[PDB]
Amino acid sequence: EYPTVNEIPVGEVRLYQIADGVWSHIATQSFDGAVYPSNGLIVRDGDELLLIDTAWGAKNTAALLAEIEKQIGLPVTRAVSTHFHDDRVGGVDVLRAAGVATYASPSTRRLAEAEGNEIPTHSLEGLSSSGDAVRFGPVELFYPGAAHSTDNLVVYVPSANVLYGGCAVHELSRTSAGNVADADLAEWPTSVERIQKHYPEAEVVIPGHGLPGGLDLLQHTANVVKAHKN
Ligand SMILES: [Zn+2]
Ligand SMILES: [Zn+2]
Repeated sequence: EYPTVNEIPVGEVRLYQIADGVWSHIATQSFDGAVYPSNGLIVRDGDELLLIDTAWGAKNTAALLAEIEKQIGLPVTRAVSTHFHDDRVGGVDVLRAAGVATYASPSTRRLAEAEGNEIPTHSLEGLSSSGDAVRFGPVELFYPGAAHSTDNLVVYVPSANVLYGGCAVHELSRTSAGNVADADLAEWPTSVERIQKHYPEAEVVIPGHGLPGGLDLLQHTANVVKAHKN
């Protein structure tokens, strides 16, 4: 019963319960001639909520805040964008206007600024080298190395063993390597194995786009990325 694009009308958001106090969020957007779904995370942070990633644009993001208040009813206080593309930072201006403090690595902030994308307000220290990990309330943030982008982060919720892979991780039904315009195809395989090694206890794995799975998504991602390289 995971929401798909055919079930989501233009500008609307669905929420999907992943575990106690962990939801994904799902919306759709026009991109490169097609309609794409994409995912984000919501994690209970004591009496508040922590948001991971926008819902891909200002409209979608506004709809996301309203859907949260309707379904959950605890305030969104902080948001983390896991890389610089619009499916992760587009809507940051709406979040800021809503009283949400926005965060990203310095590398993500640099790259977003240079692209003309929206720019999270605050810098996350402690993530600049591959294998670096920091706590951020109810989650761990991990920089596995360049892959889908050079700045890509992954997120682990240790209380639920949920691994959120963002666009560095592909869903099973994806056969290509996605948008590789800003990708490091050479390094991706190493970054993926670094994720496998750091999170062997993961039960749910959520890709940047499409259906959740388990640890198999990481091996699938490795395969798909190799297939592209010839
Ligand atoms: Zn991206
Ligand atoms: Zn993406």
